[PDB]
Amino acid sequence: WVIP
Amino acid sequence: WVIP
Amino acid sequence: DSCIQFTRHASDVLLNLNRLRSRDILTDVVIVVSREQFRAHKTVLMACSGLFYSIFTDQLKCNLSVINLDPEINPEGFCILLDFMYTSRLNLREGNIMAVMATAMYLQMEHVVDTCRKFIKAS
Amino acid sequence: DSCIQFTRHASDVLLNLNRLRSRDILTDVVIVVSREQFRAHKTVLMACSGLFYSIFTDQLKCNLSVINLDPEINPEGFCILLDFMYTSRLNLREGNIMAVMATAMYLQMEHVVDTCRKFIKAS
Ligand SMILES: CN(C)c1ncc(Cl)c(Nc2ccc3c(c2)CC(=O)N3)n1
Ligand SMILES: CN(C)c1ncc(Cl)c(Nc2ccc3c(c2)CC(=O)N3)n1
Ligand SMILES: [Cl-]
Ligand SMILES: [Cl-]
Repeated sequence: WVIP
Repeated sequence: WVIP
Repeated sequence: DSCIQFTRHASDVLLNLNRLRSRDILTDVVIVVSREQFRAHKTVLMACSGLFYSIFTDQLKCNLSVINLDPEINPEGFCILLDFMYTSRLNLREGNIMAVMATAMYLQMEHVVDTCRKFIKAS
Repeated sequence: DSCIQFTRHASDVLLNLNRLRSRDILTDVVIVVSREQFRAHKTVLMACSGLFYSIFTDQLKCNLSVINLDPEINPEGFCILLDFMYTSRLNLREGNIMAVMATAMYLQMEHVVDTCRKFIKAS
């Protein structure tokens, strides 16, 4: 999971 | 396009 | 093999499937959650959820145009997860995290359940 | 928004759609190319091809279970492109590049046409  |  | 690969292909496919959903093109099922109705593509639901994969591989349920979820399922939690299925983006907030995790456990969306558990453990 | 994103989601969705294709699950169309028949999902075909997008948004053609392509289309070229649609991988070789480019131009798959033009220019 990432900060888009 | 890339070499997978 | 000796294939070449287009990096953005999968993301572009998913973006177009979401465009078809927003315009209600070739949707073949309605998911009923309490009073709320959500139109979707059976194949996308199966590709994202262990529960829908089981439902639509069943010889009788594969032909149903309407699926009613357990009354315990929250419509907002389902809406956030349906949006994730079609975009890869999860709108996870303090006020919805419990409803999102419970819905993801019911839908059998292992990666969503994992990030909800981690975010709850941090708080 | 304040969304989080799962990097591998789109690729995982496409991998599962290809698993459904290989098992012939929820395929709703057969594409006829000369004598050869190819089963597929209308939504995936539309997401990948400008030609199929046009065909299946048409109020009459959206309901057809069989689509016949132009007799000039090579079945091998189509097979390679259908494989690309479901995997992001293109089996481009010296012996098939002309048939692949001609089929991609007919199917309106802009990124495939672009890499075929570049590979031909290099040789
Ligand atoms: C497991 N299998 C062969 C398979 N083939 C095709 C599809 Cl569409 C599919 N989808 C599915 C099954 C289980 C799970 C998911 C999708 C997501 C998840 O967390 N569990 N699973
Ligand atoms: C253009 N548009 C709004 C749109 N929405 C949904 C879909 Cl499924 C779609 N697909 C499509 C159209 C044109 C092209 C492609 C897919 C690939 C391409 O090279 N050209 N295009
Ligand atoms: Cl997931
Ligand atoms: Cl393309």
